[PDB]
Amino acid sequence: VIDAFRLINANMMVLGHEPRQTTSNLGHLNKPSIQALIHGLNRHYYSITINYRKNELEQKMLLNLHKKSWMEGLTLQDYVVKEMLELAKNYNKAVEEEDKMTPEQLAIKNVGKQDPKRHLEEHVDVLMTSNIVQCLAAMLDTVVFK
Amino acid sequence: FDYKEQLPESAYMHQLLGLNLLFLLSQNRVAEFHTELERLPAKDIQTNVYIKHPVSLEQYLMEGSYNKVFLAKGNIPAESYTFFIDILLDTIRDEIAGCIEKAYEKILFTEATRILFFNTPKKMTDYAKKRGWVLGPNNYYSFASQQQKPEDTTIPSTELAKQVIEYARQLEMIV
Repeated sequence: VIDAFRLINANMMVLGHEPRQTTSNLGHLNKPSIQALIHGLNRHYYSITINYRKNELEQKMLLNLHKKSWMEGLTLQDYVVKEMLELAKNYNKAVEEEDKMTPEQLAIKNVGKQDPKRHLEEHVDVLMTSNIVQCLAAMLDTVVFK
Repeated sequence: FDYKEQLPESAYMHQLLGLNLLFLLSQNRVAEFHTELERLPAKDIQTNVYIKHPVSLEQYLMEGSYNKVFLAKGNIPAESYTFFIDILLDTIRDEIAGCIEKAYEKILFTEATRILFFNTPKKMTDYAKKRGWVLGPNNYYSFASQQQKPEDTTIPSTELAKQVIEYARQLEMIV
């Protein structure tokens, strides 16, 4: 939300406020454009482009401290898993059994005139990810430990 | 094999094809033995008694040549198979060996196969105790636990876990 502004002199108003030797930078400046409230008081000031300063190791430490730290990255113990999973897998499948009736309706429907049929119920990816990751606990069972 | 339509019927050819059928039993080519039964469909029909003796022997062989081997040996004193019947005695089946025997069964002479024929005499002992025990590999038949008795375990679950890695990773690999 932060923005940077520099005033333009009234004496400078007769002269062009910002002569541009580079078209591409003006185009990058053009992308933010103006805010409606800023437009109300824009006169006597000129918006100046703000960009993040180069971040390298600084980016790297936050990057290291994002998935590993800001997001859950215990890593030594990063890998519920078999306790409530049976409830979640039964519930999503039940939703699919009701949801799949809409695709059954589309195939039976002549659909000479195109109509929405509530297809793309999906949840197939959600079931696939949950069942496979829990099945991958076999690696913990016989490889990570003994 | 030669097309030779002009080839005349040969008395030697009919019996020797039957001898070949018996020879296939001698080398234990069972798939070929049926291939030979197929090879002469017109000969097999009902006649060709020389061809008939090996086909009857084949019925006995799936039945277990051991039970009817005495009948097969005396079926023909001479059918031009006199050398071949000696080979048939050589090809006496000992596949019944995978069973309890010696003390635990003691006598297998009831089946009548030559190898297990004779209740306990040295002639029976020579076949029975050949290489220590018949064929000679595996545990001694007298103290044998019926057979190899290999058994199975549920330790394989760790091996199945290794199998799980391959199959599960593939389902994810497809994406």
